[PDB]
Amino acid sequence: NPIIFIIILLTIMLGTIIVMISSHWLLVWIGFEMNMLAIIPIMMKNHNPRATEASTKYFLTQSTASMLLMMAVIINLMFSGQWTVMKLFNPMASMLMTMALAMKLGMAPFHFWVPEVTQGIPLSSGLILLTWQKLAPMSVLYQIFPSINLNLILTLSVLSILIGGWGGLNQTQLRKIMAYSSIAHMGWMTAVLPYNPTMTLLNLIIYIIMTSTMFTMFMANSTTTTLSLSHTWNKTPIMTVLILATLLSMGGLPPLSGFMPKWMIIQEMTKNNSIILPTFMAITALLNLYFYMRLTYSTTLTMFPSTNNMKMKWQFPLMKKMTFLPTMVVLSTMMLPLTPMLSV
Amino acid sequence: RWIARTFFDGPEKNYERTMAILQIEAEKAELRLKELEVRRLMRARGDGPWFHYPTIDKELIDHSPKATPDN
Amino acid sequence: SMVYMNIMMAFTVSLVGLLMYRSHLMSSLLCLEGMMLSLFVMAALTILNSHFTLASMMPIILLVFAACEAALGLSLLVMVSNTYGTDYVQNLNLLQ
Amino acid sequence: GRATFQFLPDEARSLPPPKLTDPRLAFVGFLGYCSGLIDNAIRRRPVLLAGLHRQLLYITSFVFVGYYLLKRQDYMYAVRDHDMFSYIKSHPEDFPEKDKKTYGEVFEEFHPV
Amino acid sequence: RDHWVHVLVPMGFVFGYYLDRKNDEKLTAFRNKSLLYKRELKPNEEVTW
Amino acid sequence: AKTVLRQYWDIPEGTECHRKTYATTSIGGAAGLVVSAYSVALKTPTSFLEGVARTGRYTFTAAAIGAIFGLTSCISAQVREKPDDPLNYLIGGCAGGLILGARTRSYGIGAAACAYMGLTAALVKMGQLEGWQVFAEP
Amino acid sequence: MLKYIIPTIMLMPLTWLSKNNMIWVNSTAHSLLISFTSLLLMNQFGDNSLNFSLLFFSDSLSTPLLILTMWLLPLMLMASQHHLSKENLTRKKLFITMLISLQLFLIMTFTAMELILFYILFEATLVPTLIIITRWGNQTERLNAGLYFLFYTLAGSLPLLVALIYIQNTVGSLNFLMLQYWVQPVHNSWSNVFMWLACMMAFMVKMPLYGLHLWLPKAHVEAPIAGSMVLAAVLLKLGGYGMLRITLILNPMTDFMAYPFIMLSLWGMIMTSSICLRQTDLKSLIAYSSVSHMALVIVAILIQTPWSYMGATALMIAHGLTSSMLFCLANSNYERIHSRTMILARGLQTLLPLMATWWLLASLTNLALPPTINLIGELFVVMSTFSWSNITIILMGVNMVITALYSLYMLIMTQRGKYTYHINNISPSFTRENALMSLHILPLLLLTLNPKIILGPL
Amino acid sequence: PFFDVQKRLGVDLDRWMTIQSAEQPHKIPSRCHAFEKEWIECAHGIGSIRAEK
Amino acid sequence: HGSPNWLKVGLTLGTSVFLWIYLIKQHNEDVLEYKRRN
Repeated sequence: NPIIFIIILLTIMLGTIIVMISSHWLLVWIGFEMNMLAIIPIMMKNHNPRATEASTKYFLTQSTASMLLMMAVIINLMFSGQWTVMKLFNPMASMLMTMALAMKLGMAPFHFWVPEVTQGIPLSSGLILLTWQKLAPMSVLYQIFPSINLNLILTLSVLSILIGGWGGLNQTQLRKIMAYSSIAHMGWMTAVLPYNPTMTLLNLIIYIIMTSTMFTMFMANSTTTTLSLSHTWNKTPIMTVLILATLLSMGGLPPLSGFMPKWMIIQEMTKNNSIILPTFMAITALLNLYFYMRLTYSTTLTMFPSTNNMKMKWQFPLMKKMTFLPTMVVLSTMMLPLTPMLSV
Repeated sequence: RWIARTFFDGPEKNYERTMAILQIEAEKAELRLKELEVRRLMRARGDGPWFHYPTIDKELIDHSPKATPDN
Repeated sequence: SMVYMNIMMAFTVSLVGLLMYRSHLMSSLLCLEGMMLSLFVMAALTILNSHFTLASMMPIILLVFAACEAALGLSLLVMVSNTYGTDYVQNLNLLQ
Repeated sequence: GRATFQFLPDEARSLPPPKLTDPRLAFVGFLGYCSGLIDNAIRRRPVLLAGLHRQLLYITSFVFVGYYLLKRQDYMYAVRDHDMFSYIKSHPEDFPEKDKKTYGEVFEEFHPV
Repeated sequence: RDHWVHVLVPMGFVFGYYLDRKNDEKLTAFRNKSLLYKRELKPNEEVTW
Repeated sequence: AKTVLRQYWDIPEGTECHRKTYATTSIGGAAGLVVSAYSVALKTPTSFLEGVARTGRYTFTAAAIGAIFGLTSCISAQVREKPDDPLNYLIGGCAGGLILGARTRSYGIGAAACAYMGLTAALVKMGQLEGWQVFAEP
Repeated sequence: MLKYIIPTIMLMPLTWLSKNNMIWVNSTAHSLLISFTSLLLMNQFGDNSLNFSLLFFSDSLSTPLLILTMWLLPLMLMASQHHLSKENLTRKKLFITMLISLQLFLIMTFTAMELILFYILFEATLVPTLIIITRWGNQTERLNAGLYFLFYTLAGSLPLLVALIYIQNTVGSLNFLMLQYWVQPVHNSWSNVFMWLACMMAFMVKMPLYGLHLWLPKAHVEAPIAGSMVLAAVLLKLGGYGMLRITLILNPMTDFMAYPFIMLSLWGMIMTSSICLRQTDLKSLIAYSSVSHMALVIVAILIQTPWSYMGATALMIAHGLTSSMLFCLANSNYERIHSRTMILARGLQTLLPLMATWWLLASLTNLALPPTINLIGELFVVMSTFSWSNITIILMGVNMVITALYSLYMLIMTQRGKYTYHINNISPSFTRENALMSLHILPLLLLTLNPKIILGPL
Repeated sequence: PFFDVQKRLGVDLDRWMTIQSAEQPHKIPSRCHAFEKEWIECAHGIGSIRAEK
Repeated sequence: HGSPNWLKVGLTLGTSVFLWIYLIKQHNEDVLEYKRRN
């Protein structure tokens, strides 16, 4: 078990390398085919039947998310037959390209693909592995880019933040609260992509870091919202300020660095005179903070820490590269004169 | 009489600083009116390498007399 | 040609309401491997007549992963029926 | 934009460079000075001016990284401006030589109150 | 010790004021103006830059 | 399709109120069809005459509001002074919303029906007037 | 500011670095030393303009405005020590640092040199003020008022980024207000109306209107410990001066649609004064007064043409000292009676005769005694809008008549008999209660000696 | 995104199973072999945005 | 007393000065490289 637990973990990133390093439609077929075969035993380890009744819902979704891709691949074999990763030379194929590929980056359609998976998994350790599946198909879209029907890609993005802004008003499961708002940032970096595909990854990098800090701060004891009442006066009061340092940043306020892509997202989006569409998104992003307020009101205000059981013992977790993470996640908004020069 | 020359100056520093930092502007607000001239309106020419997209590499073609004369 | 039109309707046995529904859940996964051979042949039409001679490995290496993907999800339905005895996709407890 | 898979090419030798003692290289690592204090503050140090080896090498991390990061950043605007001027220099019809007139021709609106 | 918590902190003012002349000494663009402010022949418009 | 909207802004211009709303009820007649699709698949299994969905009559609401959506224009765009104006096209928003006020009764739902539906109507002919584009390109 | 933010950021590694209860006497001691440095390098001459150093400071040339920003931090620490001393020392010092951090963004603000640095500093607040409402406030219904403290200012301010970058990519660059010499006119369209609309409406979120102002008697009603950040919230409301920066240029000629901002701020002016003569709260009593003659300044600006910029320069600081002083009166008489309801305070004027003088002169700044800094600017608002038309004196004059009752409605409540109660409320107005009550009129009438510095360009 | 490791270090992952006329192990051509050899020659230095025009 | 592990304490302090030495040896080279080239 502990030898191959690295080996299974090793081949996941081996999959997404082959997605990035190829000029061939059949290798990128294989690429996130073997990824979908490498995620399954991570879901299992304690062999609980709820984990099995979550992975199989995860399974046959991504099976079709594989198998629909190849149906697009044989069309531009019948249409000019070249296999370089380029324009698809058929709008009937590019339609079949994107809205199959959008399953693995789950949009406003394919609703319960995200929450029903992430809720019900006992492994709340991670399950940060669902950032890799946010990383691999974005590394195809940078190359599909100059042949899209241009209306389908923006329609899924306007709907993306519309449902994600609504989902967590009806929630206590902080996994589902973090399952939602993963639709939110995946609407923005699609909505840039017709206008300068560079600086899309700027939204991608900031989203990785502010989700990496979130579950590592959730790996103290908390899995339920009212369980985040009983740690300030029980586990550690130092965690209570630090969790307020991130939930307010990821809402996007300008003195923190969570606002930083949405600062730059308009400088690109206008100057190409699309005005009514960024205004509808930024006003929707107001609702992205009322998840966090009404959640930060619970942990930072000492809301009745009952159940007398005092932790006089020390803590030994594995906070691996943890304390160096919210130093570019708060105070980096002055520290990006050109993030669009090293990445772009 | 002994307040100015003990502390600060008049029209020898706060003038010609206005003439100084308003020459950092005409090379800033005018080069920002060249990006819109060039990036948004490049457009169908694609001369300057900003809209340069890869097509194919002709190095990997072959030229041998392959064994069918009419191909 | 008409040999491309059929088979192209034969690809539309991947009807999604008959791909995860209803119960006797093996009938769902049935047409998944049944969605294979509608792509093995349809590729092998165009590769064969237009004499490519190099992409012959492509439908062969297709069927390598086609059973290998099909090998995984069949195992999990045993693990469904390990604690239950029947598949019955109307089984639902873990909600969203 | 040619000669891909490079961190920074060998065409980047005409850089000043973006040297030390800028406030950014000061700032890159200034947060790292605050960062290692938090590493004490998580695991109940409780000292907050702790052992120097944990109090250091956060400083050594960002400072060498930040200087090695700024070298391509000034290069990237330079190569962005390196491409722009020739396309400005070419196509004289796409860059009109406008005539400047003084404030004797302009009859503006005119709207007083 | 010698109370660095005390008046050493307002001593940072001239530490800021010593840095406060570095911006002006690189703003040495124009001497030739017509607001007298002329820099005609004198060592008076040259000084205090 | 975009042939329907191409047949909307070109010919009538307030006039020809016989075929004005005949081109304008089709969008309203097609709009309830989309929500009827989810009302049988997301809402649970209905009676033995599917589609037999939960409240029903969604097309029966949608085709009526889309009928009066062009009708209140081509009446008022004919009778006031004969342009299409933001003040002129405002009137179609209020009473067209109150079918959703008449059905599913008022005082909490129909009271906002004239409220929100009117302001979003007047921006449309304002939108084509100043040269605005939602989905532009360089 | 060459080195003004530079000494005050060094005050921050001094709170938790220090000893025990010495932290109050140390923090006040350093703080007043910066106040001379503010006075010294500023107040220079002076003829269009003092571009200060570079791209981060234009020296607040036309309106000084910055002296008032720096009184308050060595003024509230003596006020907040009334009811704060019950917690851990590390938790109390955090409450000290966040208020000091509030000043540093506002030190760079009000000068700001630009517009793209303006908005990030225009939104750099609301982070420390919100935390003060959450922790160490008063009784419940805090959290909704914290949400109403958001979701208005952030709701209106977001189209400024829609507006400003639309200007930056169109005509030049908004880094320099002084490179705004070429300004194209703006005609009446259906696109340009919204261009002026987003340019203005965000500034109505902070200085209120008859609309959208329900949040303002929440933060002042449900408020921190004893008027602690409430004094800072006075400068937070008056600090929406940036309309003076922007609409002086950048579509000036759109006055055809000025009228519904003239009218709504005018009938709402006379109304919200009388909306509090039947109010039952002290901290709400000054709050609705702070709406009315703060809504006076808006018609002084949208109406252009100076003899209106003269008084409007002075009317920002008019209640800015006065309502700050009234909150100091309301922060007192609460450590002794632990409910803020005004009706329970019958039988005063006899137990505290020393502060009874301070009730008199404070409310004598609303009647305002025409040789002061209050009725020297309100006469110029008369001098402007009477040239507009002859009707405008009517609704504006009754505002000078309603607050005549509305101020003396509070003074007479102190005079009653036999007090029925109060074996507590013994304390005969200790040193902290009256020395902090000073230093408000003491610069105010001092500025009435030679009121030359309180004047715009103008 | 497309890092292109095979450009710097000079091995091909595949790059051969790409077009209709690359390798042909015993020099046996395809049916439309004669038009690949022309259509590649048209747009090689073209940056694909004017190639469709 | 004092109880470190006596292995890693000093490796951190020596690697830094090595990276301090590798810093300016890259820097004072490249400072001379701009003049030697341009």
